[PDB]
Amino acid sequence: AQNPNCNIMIFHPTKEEFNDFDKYIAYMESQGAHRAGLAKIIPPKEWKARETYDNISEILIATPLQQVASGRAGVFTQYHKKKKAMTVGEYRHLANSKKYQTPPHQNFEDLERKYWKNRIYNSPIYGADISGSLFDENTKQWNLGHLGTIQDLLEKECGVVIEGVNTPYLYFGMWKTTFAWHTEDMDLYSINYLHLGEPKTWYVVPPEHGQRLERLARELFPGSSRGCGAFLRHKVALISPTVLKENGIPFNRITQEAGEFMVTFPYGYHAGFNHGFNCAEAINFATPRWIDYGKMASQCSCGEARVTFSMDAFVRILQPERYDLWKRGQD
Ligand SMILES: O=C(O)CNC(=O)C(=O)O
Ligand SMILES: [Mg+2]
Ligand code: NI
Ligand SMILES: [Zn+2]
Repeated sequence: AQNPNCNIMIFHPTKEEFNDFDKYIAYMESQGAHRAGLAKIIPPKEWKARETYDNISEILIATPLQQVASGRAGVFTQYHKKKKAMTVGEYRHLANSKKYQTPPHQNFEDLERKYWKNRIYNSPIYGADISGSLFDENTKQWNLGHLGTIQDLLEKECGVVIEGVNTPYLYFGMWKTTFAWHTEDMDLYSINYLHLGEPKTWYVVPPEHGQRLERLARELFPGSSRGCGAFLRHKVALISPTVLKENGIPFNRITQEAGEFMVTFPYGYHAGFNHGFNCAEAINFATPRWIDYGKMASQCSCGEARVTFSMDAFVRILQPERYDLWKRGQD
């Protein structure tokens, strides 16, 4: 069995290997990458996403989200308070202001320590989930707006034609902006490209151990767990590495820098934080190996998780027994 300790693997494809996206995902899996839940892909030196980032300031963040924490430093929830619209140029200035800028630090480890110590005492503002793309239309390799769609994959594998579309999303971050512990909708893959700016630190639980994280989460968030049998789908709970280690939960960590891709694998729980002003682009995708994970994915039916139009067909076709209850939660 490849990668039996479930370590995060890092890949350096050549320009030739960067042509066929599906083939390279399958290659990574042949080497055991999926066992970690997360892999890093460093593009060949010949590749670029676009020519420059000098002309992005007029992009609108229609609903910036202020991430307000409750709990203790290693075990907290966050809620998202909606703020007035602002442009990327206004948001970058805000990120760099004395109130929100990254503190002086020695290295990534020192900054990680400061994050876990101090996150709860601040409320950073995240420009998340903005439909759009920063890949040049002429970039033919690993262009996240030109991937094969999940609807087409389900059709190729299972024969059923379904409605829905699959497009990328932009994330504009600042120091302390946080992504809570989650797997993807329908336990899909995700791919994330850090276009510019400061790093993003990730934490991940191997898919084979995801239920250990869930059991801890039910212990640590007992009211939430009573409210919903899949409350991590709400994407609001944080647990620190120190707490994970105290409770024996298997995980790994890695820092992504500008110019790097990360791939999350089906049912790989992940969480993390941004180091300073940055911009990422991400999208969900599927492969043939995903289908069995989609069929078994948990679902939130309490009303909180509320998701895209395109998840309807996935539930309807892969999970017909669950469909009626899930759809009630949507309405
Ligand atoms: O970058 C973020 O805020 C969150 N991204 C992801 O969870 C992802 O790419 O799957
Ligand atoms: Mg612009
Ligand atoms: Ni994710
Ligand atoms: Zn729920």
